[PDB]
Amino acid sequence: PDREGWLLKLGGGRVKTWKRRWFILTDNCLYYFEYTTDKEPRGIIPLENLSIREVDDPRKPNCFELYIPNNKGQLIKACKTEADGRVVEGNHMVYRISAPTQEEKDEWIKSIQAAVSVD
Ligand SMILES: O=P(O)(O)O[C@H]1[C@H](O)[C@@H](OP(=O)(O)O)[C@H](OP(=O)(O)O)[C@@H](OP(=O)(O)O)[C@H]1O
Repeated sequence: PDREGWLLKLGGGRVKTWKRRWFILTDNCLYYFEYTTDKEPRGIIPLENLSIREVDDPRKPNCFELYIPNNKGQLIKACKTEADGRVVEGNHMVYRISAPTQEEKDEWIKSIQAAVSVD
C-alpha cells in the first residue's frame, strides 16, 4: 500500500451523506473499507482513465473528486459490496472525498495522480 487513511466519502442518491471510510491506494486501484482491518473491501475503484480535481463543498473541508474527463454522462467503473455480500457495479459518476486536513488532501492527490499514470 502506497497510502492508506481515513477519508469521508459522499454517496447516496436523493439525500447524499458523508461516510468515514478507510482508503487504501494500491497500484491503479483505490479501495475503501468500513473498518481498518476488514478482509474484504466495501469498494474498489480502478484509477485508469480517471482524473482528480479539487472542488469546493459547502459543508466539508479539503475536498476533491475522482471523475471521467469530458464525461458526457457515464458512470465510473467500480465494484461495490452490499450488506448481503452481493457484488454490484458502482453507481457514481464522480467520487467526492473529504480529507481531514489540507495536507492530507495534497498527499492523497499526489499519491493518486501518480498511481493513475505509469500502468
Ligand atoms: O448508508 P446510506 O445512508 O444508506 O448511504 C449509502 C452509503 O453512503 C454507501 O457508501 P459505502 O458503500 O461506502 O458504505 C454508498 O455506496 P457507494 O460506495 O457506491 O458510494 C451508497 O450509494 P449508492 O448505493 O451508490 O446510492 C449510499 O446509498
